[PDB]
Amino acid sequence: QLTLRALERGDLRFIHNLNNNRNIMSYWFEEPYESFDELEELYNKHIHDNAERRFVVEDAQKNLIGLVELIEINYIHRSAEFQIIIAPEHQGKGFARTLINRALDYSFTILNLHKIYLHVAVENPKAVHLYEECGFVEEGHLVEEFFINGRYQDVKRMYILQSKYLNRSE
Amino acid sequence: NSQLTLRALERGDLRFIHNLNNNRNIMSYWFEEPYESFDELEELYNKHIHDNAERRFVVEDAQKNLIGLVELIEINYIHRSAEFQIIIAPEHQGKGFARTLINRALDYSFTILNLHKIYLHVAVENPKAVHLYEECGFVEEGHLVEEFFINGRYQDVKRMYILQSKYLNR
Amino acid sequence: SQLTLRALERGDLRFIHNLNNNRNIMSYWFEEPYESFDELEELYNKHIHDNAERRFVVEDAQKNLIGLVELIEINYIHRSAEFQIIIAPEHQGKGFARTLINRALDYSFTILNLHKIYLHVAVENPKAVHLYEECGFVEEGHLVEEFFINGRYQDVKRMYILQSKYLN
Amino acid sequence: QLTLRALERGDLRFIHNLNNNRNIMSYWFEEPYESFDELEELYNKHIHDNAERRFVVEDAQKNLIGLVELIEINYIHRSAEFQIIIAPEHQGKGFARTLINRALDYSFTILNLHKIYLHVAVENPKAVHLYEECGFVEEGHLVEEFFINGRYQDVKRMYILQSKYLNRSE
Amino acid sequence: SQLTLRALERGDLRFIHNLNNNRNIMSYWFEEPYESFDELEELYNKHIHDNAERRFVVEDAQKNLIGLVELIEINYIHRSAEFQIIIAPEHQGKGFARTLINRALDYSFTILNLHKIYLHVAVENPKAVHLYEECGFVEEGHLVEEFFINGRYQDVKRMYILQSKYLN
Amino acid sequence: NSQLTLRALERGDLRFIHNLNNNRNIMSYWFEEPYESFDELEELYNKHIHDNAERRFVVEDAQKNLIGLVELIEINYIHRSAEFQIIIAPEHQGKGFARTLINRALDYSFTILNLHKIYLHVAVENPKAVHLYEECGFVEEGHLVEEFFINGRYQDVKRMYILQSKYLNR
Amino acid sequence: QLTLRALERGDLRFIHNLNNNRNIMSYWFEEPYESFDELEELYNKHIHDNAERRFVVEDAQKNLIGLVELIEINYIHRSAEFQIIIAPEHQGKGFARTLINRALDYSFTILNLHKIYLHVAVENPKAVHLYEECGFVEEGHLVEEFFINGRYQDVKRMYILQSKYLNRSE
Amino acid sequence: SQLTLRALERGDLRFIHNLNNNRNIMSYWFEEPYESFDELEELYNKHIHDNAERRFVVEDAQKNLIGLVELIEINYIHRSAEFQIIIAPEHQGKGFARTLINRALDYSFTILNLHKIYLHVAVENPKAVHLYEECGFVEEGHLVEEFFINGRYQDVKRMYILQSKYLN
Amino acid sequence: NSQLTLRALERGDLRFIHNLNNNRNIMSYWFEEPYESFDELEELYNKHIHDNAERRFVVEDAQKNLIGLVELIEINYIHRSAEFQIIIAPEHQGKGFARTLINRALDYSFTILNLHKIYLHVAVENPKAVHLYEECGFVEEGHLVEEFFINGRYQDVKRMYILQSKYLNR
Amino acid sequence: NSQLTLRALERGDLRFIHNLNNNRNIMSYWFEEPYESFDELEELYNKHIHDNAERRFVVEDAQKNLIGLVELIEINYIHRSAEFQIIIAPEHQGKGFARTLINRALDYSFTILNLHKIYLHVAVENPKAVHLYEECGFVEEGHLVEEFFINGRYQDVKRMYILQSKYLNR
Amino acid sequence: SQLTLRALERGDLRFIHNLNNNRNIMSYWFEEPYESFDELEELYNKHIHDNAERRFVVEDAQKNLIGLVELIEINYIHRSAEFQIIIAPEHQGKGFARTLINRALDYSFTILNLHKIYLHVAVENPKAVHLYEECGFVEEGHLVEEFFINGRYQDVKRMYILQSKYLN
Amino acid sequence: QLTLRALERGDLRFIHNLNNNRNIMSYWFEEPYESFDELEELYNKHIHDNAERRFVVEDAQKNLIGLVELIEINYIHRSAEFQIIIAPEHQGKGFARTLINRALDYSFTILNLHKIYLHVAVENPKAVHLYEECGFVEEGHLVEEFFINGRYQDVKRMYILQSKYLNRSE
Repeated sequence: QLTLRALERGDLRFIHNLNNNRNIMSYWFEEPYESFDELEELYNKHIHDNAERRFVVEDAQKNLIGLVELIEINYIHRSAEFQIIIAPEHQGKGFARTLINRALDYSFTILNLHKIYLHVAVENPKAVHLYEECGFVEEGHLVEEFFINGRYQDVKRMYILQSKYLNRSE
Repeated sequence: NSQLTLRALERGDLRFIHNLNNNRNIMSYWFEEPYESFDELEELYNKHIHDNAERRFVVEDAQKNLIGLVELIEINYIHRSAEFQIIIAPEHQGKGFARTLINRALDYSFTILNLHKIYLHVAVENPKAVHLYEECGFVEEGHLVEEFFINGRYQDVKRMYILQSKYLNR
Repeated sequence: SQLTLRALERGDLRFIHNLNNNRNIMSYWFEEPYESFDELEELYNKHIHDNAERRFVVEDAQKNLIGLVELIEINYIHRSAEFQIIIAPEHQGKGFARTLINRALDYSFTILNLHKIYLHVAVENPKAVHLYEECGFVEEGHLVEEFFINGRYQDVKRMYILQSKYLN
Repeated sequence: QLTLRALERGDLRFIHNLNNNRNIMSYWFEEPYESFDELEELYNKHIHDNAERRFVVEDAQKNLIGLVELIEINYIHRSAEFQIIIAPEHQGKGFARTLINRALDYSFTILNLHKIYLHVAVENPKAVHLYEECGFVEEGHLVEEFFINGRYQDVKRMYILQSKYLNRSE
Repeated sequence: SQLTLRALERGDLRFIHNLNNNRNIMSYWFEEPYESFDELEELYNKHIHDNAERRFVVEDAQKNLIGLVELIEINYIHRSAEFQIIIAPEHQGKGFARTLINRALDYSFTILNLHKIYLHVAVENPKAVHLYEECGFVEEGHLVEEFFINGRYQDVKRMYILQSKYLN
Repeated sequence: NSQLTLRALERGDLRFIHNLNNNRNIMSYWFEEPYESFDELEELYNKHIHDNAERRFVVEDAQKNLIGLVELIEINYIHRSAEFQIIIAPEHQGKGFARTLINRALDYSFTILNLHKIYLHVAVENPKAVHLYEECGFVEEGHLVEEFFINGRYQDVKRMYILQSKYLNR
Repeated sequence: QLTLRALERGDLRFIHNLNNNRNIMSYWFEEPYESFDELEELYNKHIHDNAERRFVVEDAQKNLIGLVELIEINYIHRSAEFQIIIAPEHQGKGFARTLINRALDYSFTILNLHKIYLHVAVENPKAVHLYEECGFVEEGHLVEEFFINGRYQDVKRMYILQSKYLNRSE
Repeated sequence: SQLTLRALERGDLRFIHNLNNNRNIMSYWFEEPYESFDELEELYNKHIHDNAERRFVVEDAQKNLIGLVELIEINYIHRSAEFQIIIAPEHQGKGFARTLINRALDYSFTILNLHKIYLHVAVENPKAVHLYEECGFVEEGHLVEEFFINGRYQDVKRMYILQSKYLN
Repeated sequence: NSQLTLRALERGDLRFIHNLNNNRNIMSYWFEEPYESFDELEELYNKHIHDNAERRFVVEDAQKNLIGLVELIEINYIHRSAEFQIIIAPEHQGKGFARTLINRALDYSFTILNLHKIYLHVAVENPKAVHLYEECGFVEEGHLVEEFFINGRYQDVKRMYILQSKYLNR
Repeated sequence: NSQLTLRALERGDLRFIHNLNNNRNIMSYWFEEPYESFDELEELYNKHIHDNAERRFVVEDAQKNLIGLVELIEINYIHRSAEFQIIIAPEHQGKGFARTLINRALDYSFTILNLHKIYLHVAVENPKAVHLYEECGFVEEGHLVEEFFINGRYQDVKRMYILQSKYLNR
Repeated sequence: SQLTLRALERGDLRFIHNLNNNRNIMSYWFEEPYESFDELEELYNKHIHDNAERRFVVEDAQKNLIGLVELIEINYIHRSAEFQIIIAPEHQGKGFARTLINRALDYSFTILNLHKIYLHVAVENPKAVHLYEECGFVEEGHLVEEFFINGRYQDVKRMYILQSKYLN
Repeated sequence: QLTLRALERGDLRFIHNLNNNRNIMSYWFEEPYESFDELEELYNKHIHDNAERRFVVEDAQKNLIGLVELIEINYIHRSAEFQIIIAPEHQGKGFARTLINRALDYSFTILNLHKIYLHVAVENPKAVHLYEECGFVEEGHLVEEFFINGRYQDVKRMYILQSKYLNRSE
C-alpha cells in the first residue's frame, strides 16, 4: 500500500509545509524556517548530487505520506545517514516500520551500502524503541549535541549493518 | 492571542511588503526612506535568499490576513546577537497584537536560534513605545544622539535589549 | 492632498514612453523625443539600484497618472540634486504644478536630507520661471546657447533653493 | 495625417515582411532574406546604438505606412545616411515628400546634424527627380557600385545641408 | 511494419521517467531505479549534441509508446556500440522483441556503418539469452559478479554480432 | 509554376523540417543520417541564425502548403561558389515543381548573391535525377567513387555544376 | 609628520599581519583569523563601495603606523563608524590623538558627515578617556555586546557631531 | 610648442593617482581626494570606450608629466562639454596655464566640432577667474553654495566660450 | 611549549598540506583517502576561502618549521559545535607538541569562536591516543561500529567530546 | 620597389599604429580624430580579429623598418567592393613608395580577394594626391560636399574608384 | 619498496604526452596515438574533480618517471573499476610489472574498497596474459574483433580479480 | 628519418609563416593572410574537434619540414580530405612520397577510414603525377572551382580507398 519514489519539483509545496513546521523539524534537529525560494534553489543545486537520495512516500490513493532521505552517502566507507518524517495527518496509522524497512531495502539491496545510521532524541524513547525493534542498535549517546526548544539535548546515534540486515535469517 | 502566527517571508508576500515600504508613516518607525520600486524589493529579496544573517517573517491571523512584519537582522555567529524590528500594518495598530508578536520574536531568537542578546531601536519621542518595550522586558542601554534624520531634523533613539537568560527564566 | 508622488514602477512605463516620445513635452527637459520601449525598459532595469536618482509618478485620488517628477544627479558629499517635472498635456492648466513642486522639495529636504535643489528652465518660458520664483527658487545662472531646441540654440535659467530657506 | 515614431518590437512583423520583399529591398541595395530571428536579434543588439534612428510611419488610422531611417550618424562630421521605404499598398498616395520633410526636420531641428545624404539608383530617375525637388543635390555618380538583379548598377549619391534646409527662405 | 523506432524527444520524457523509476525494468539495464524528472531532463539537455549515443522510442501504428532502444558508447575508430532495449510492462509478451532487436541492428549496420554491436544480459535470464542467440548474437564473455542486483552480485553474458554476419 | 515561392526558413517551419530530417527515404537523397531530435534541430538553427555561409529556404504554394526545402550551403566569399540541395516532400514529388524550384535557386544564386558557380551532388544510381539536372543546365564534373555510405554499402555520386555566365545568357 | 592615505593593494601584507593578531583584533571586536586570500578577495569586492573609507597611516619615513577606517557611511543620516589601530611597534609614541583628529577632519571637512561614533570596551578605560579628551561623549553602555576572550563584555558607544567639531571654538 | 596634450594611457596612472590623492589639487575640481589605485585603474578600464569624455596628460619637450586636461560630459546633440585642468604643484607658476587652456579649446573647436565649452571655478579663486576671462571665457552663472569644500559650502562661477568666438 | 603557534592556512602552505594529504600513514588517522593532486587541493582551497563553517590552521615553531595542521570543521551556527582534527607531521611526532596543540584548538573554540561543544573521532585500535585525549579532558560519547574502511577492513572509532563550561572552569 | 612588402597587422605592430593614430597630421588624411589610448586600439584590434570585412596591412622594407599601413575596409560579400586607405609614415613620405603600395593593394584586392571595385576618399584640397591616384588608374566618381570636419571647417573630398577588369587588363 | 605510485600532477604531463603520442605504447591501451599537449592538459583540468578515476605515475627511488597506472570507470554501486598500466620503453624488461600490478590491486582493494578489478589485454600478447594470470586475474571474456589496431580488427581477453580473492 | 606528430602551440610561429606565404597557400586554395591571433584563436577553438588531425613533420634533427592534415573527417562515410605542405627550404629533397605514405598509413591503419581524397590544381601536373604514383586516382575535374591569382582555375579531385591501400599487394 505504501510506495517510496524520488522527490520531484511538484512535491516541493509538501516539503515546504514540513520544513516550516516546528514540531516536525525538531525530529530532524533543523531550524523550522525555509522560504520556498531557498528550498527550490537548494533542490536545484543538488539535482545531480550523488551523495543523497530523497524520497517521498505515497499511499495507493497517492496521498503524500511523508519523506525518507539517505544523506551523506560515502562511497569508500559505504555509509549513509537515514532520516524520516511522517506528516502529522498520517502519524499513528502504523506506517513507520514499513517505511524504515523500505529505506533499508533500498540501502542494502540497491545502493549496496554497508552501514546506515540515524540520530534520535534521548527524550523520544518511543522512537528509540521502534528503531531497536527494526534492528538498529545504539552506538552513541551524544551529550548536549543539539539545541532544541531552549536547551541542549542529548541524542542517540544508532546503526544497522548490511550484513545483519541481509544475513540475520540465514 | 494564539491566533497570530509568524512564518517565513515568501515571494507572494512582496506586494504587501512593497506597500509598507512605500508608506512614509510606517517607514518612519524604522528610520528608513519610504521609496522602493517593486523591482528593487524583489531583486534584493532574491539577493538575500541564502543570507544566514537575517530572518524575515510575515505575521498572519487565523483567517490569513497579513498583520505585519517581524525581522531579526545582523545576526552574529560569535557574539550571538541580533537586531529585532517590527511593523504592524496601520489597520491593525492598537489591537493588542504587539506584545504577542514581540514575545514570538523573542521565543524564536532564544529557543530556536540560540542567541544570547536581542536589541532594538525606538524613537525617544515615542515614549509610549519605549514603555511597552520596558513592560516586555527590554532595558535601555543607550540613548543615541541625533542618530537619524527624520522629517527634516535629527532625532534621538533608545537602544534597548534583552538577554536569553532573562527571557528563559521569567 | 489629492495628488501623490510614488516611486516609478514597471507598470508605469507605457505612460513614460508616451511622454518620452512626445516632442512638445521632451522640449521642457532638453531631451531628444525618441525612445523605444526597449531602450526605456532596459535603462529602467539598469538603474533599479542606482542611488543617485529618485523617479516618481504623480497620481490623483482616482489613480490617473498625472505626470512625473525626478530628482537626479544626487550627490553624496555636496548634498545637491537636480529637480525636473512633467505634467501630462491632458492635465496641464489645472494648477497642479505648485503642489507638485512643493512635494518634490518636501521629499528632498525632509526625507533625503539634501542641502540644495536646482533646476533648468528655458528663458523663453517666463511663466515657468515666475512659478519657480513663487515657490522660492532664485536664478543663479543664465546659460548662453546651452541647448539646441527646434533648430536653434537657446538660453536657460538655472535656479536653486536651499534646505535652510525651505524649512524656514 | 502622417506621423514618424520610434521603431518598436511590435512593429517587427511589418519590418520582416518588407525585409523579405525583393522589390522593396532592391531600393535599399540589400539582400531580400532575413529570418525573424536574425531581424529580432539585430534589433536587440542595436537598442542602445546611438549611431542610428529607425522610425515607422503611421497614418491617423494607425496603418503602418513605411519606414524612415537615419544611419551611420557621425557626431564629429555631423552627417547621416537617410533611407525610406513606403509599403507597396501605400505607394502612390503622395506621401513621400511629406516623409522626406519629416526626416529632414528631425535631422536638422532635433539631432542638429550638418548633412544628410542618400543613395538612389541611376535607373530610378523618378526618385532622383523627387529628391531634387525636396532639396537634395547630386554629389556623386557611383559606377557599378551595387549588384542588383543580375548586373552591376550605378547610383547617385545626393545630399542636403542643415544650412540650406534651415536658411534657404531667409 | 507496425512498430517504428524514432529519435527520443522531450515530450517522451514522462514515459522514460516512468520506466527509469521502475525497479523491475531498470534491473534489466543494471541501473539504479531512481531518477527525478529534473535529473532526467537535465541529462537529456546535456547530451542533445552527443554523437556517441542514439536513443530511440518505439511506437506502434497508433502512436502508443512501447519501449526504448539505445545505442551507446558509439566508438569512432573501433566502430562498435552497445545495444540496450526495454519493452514496457504493458507490452511485453506480445512478441515485439525480435522485431525491435532487428530494427536496432538495421540501424547500426545500414545507417551508422558500425562493425560490431554488443550487449549485456543477466545469466539468470536464459530466455533473453536464447532470444539474442536466435537473432544472431553469440556469447563472448561471462562476466563474474559484474553487477550488484537485489542484494547480491550477479553474472552477465556479453554477446555480440558483426556487420558482416548481419548483412549476409 | 509561378504559384511557388521561396522564402527564408523560420522557427515556425521547424516541425516541417523535423519531419523531413527524420525520414529515412528523404534523408537518403542528401546522404545524411535520418535522426535528429527537435532540440538538436532547434539548437543548431539558433547557432546558425547569423551564419552568412548558408541560405535556407522553405517552398510554399499559393495556399501556403509547405512543399519542400532549398538550401545554398558552403557559400564562399572569394571563390563565389555554393552547394545547392533540394528536398521535395513525398506528397508533392512528381508534380512538376522541381524544375521551377531549381530555376528559383539559380536565380537567387546568380541574380542576388552574385555567385560564380553552383554545384550539387546526386546519386549515380538515380540516373533520372541526373538527366533532369542535365536538362536544367548542370554538367557532370565528377563521379565520386564510394563517397557515401547508404543503406549498408557505399555509393558513387555525380558532382554537377553550372556557372553564372551560362545561366545569365540562356 | 603623520599622513593618512587610501589603502592600497601593496599595503595588504601589513593589514594581514594586523588582522591575524589576537591582541590587535580584540580592540575591534573581530575574530583574529583571515587568510590573505579572504582579505584580498574582500578588498577586491569593496573597491567601489562608497559606504567605507579605509586609510593607512604613514610617518615621514614611510613606515606603516596603523589604520583608520570610516565604515557604514550612511548618506541620508550622514553618520559613520570610526575605528583605528596603531601597530604594536608604534603604540605609545603619542600618535593616537593626532590620527583621531585627522579622521575627524576628513569626516567633517571632506565627507560632510553629521556624526561619527565608535565602540570601545568598558574594560579599556584609558581609551575611553582618550576619546573623551578628543571630544567624544558616551551615548550608550552596551551590555554583554561582544564575546571577547572567553566572556561577554560591555562596550561604550561614543559620538561626536560635525557641529561641535566645527563650531565649538566659535 | 614645448607643451603637448596627448591621450591618457595606463602608464600615466601613477601620476594621476598622485594628483587624485592630493587634497590641495582635488579642491580645484570639487572632488574628494581619495582614490585607491584599483578604483582609478578600474574606472579607467570601464571608460576606455566611452565617447563622452577625452582625458589628456600634458607633457613638456623632455616628457615630464606636467598636468591633466579633461573634456567631459561631451554631448552629441547640444555639442557642449565641460573643461577641467590641473597643473602639478611642481609646475605651477611657470605660465603654462594659458597655453594649456588654448590647446584644450583648439581640440574642442577644431577637432571635436563642439559649439560650447564651459567650466566651473571657485569664486574664492579670482586669479583663475581672471585668467579664464583673458582666454575668452565669460561668466554665465554664480552658483550659490554649490560645493562643500573644507568645512563650508562655497560658491562657483560657471564660465563659457563658444566655437564662433574662438575661431574668430 | 609556548614556542608553537597556530595561524590561518595560507596558499603558500599548500605544498606542505599536499605532502600530508598524499601520505597513507598520515591520512589513515583521519579516515581519508591518501590521494589528492595539487590542483584538486588548490581548487578546493579556493572554493572554501569564504566558508564560515571551517577554520584551518597550520602549526609552526619559533623557527617557522611547519609542524602540523589543526582544523575545526562542520562549525554549526545554532548548536555551537564543531569537529576538531589534528595532524602532527611524522618528524615531529612524539615530541610533546600534541597536548599543547589540543589546548590551543580548544582555546580558539571556546574563547574566540564561543562554541559550546568540540568533538573528535579517533580509532578504537589506537588506545594510547584515546588515553591522551582523556587526559586532555575529552570523554567518550560513542563507539561507532565499523564506521570506516581502512586498510582492507572496517574499523570502529571513539567519538569524544568536551564542553565549553568544562574547559573554561578547569 | 620590390623591397617593400605588405603583411597582416600583428599585435607587435600596435605601438607603431598607436603612434600614427595619435598624430594629428597623419590622421587628417583619413578624416579621423587623432586620439586613441593604447587600450582602445588593442581592444578594438581584439574585437576585429575574426572580422572578414576588413584586411589590415603593415608595410615593411627589406630591413623591416615599418613604412606605413594599408587597409581594405567595408569589404562587401555581394557587391564585391571595398574602401582602400593608406598611411605612409612621415619619415618615409616622398620617397616613391606610394605608387608601389597602391599597386600592391590593388593586386591583393583583385588577384586574391576577387573584388570587383576598390574606391577611396581623398581631399579636394590635396590636388597632387588626386593627380597621383589618377595616374594610378583611379577615376573620380564623386565630389562630396562638406563631408568631413577638419581643422575647424568642413572639407570636400573626391571619391575615386577602379574596377577589377581595368586593373587586370592594363 | 623502490617503486611508488602517486597521484598524477600537472608537472608530469610532459611525460604522459610523450607516452600518449607513442604508437607502440598506446597500442597496449587500444588508443589513438595523437594528443596535443593542449588536449591532454585541458582534459586533465576537466577531470580534476572526477571521482570515477584515479590516475597515478610510477616513480623509482630516484624520482625517475617509470610509468603510469590508472583505475577508471570506478562504479559507486557495483564497486568495479578497470585497471590499465604502461611501463615506459626505457624501463620495460626490468621486472617492475608484477610489483606495479600488485600496488594497483592494493590500492583498489585496501583503499578504495572495490569488489572487482578487470582489465583488457590483446590475445596477441600472451606474455601479458600469463603475467596477469600469475597475479591472480582470470579470463572472463574473449572479445571478438573488439579493437581496430594496425589495419585489422583484433581480439582481446577481459580478465578480472575479486577483492575476496586478493585479500585471502 | 621523417616523423609526423601532433601540432602543438609551440609550432604556431612555423604555421603562421606558411599561412602568410602566398606561394604556399596557393596549393591549398587559401587566402594568404592570417594574424597570429586569428591562427592561435582558431587553434584554441579546435583543440577538441574530432573532425580533424593536424600534423607537423620533423626530420631527425628536428627541423620543421612541413605540415600534413586530415580534415572534414566523417565517421559514418569514413572519409577525410588530405592536404600537405612542405616548407620552401625543404622542397625538392624527395620527402613528399614518404609523407603521403605516412598520412595514408595513419588514415587507414589508425583511424580506420575508408577513403581519403585531395584537391590539386590542373595546372600543377607534376603534383597530379606524384599523387597518381602514390595510388590516387582522378574522380573529378572541377571546373573554375577556385579563384587563384587573378582567374578561376580547374582542379582535380583524387582519391584512394582503404581497400586498395591495404589489400593491393595481397
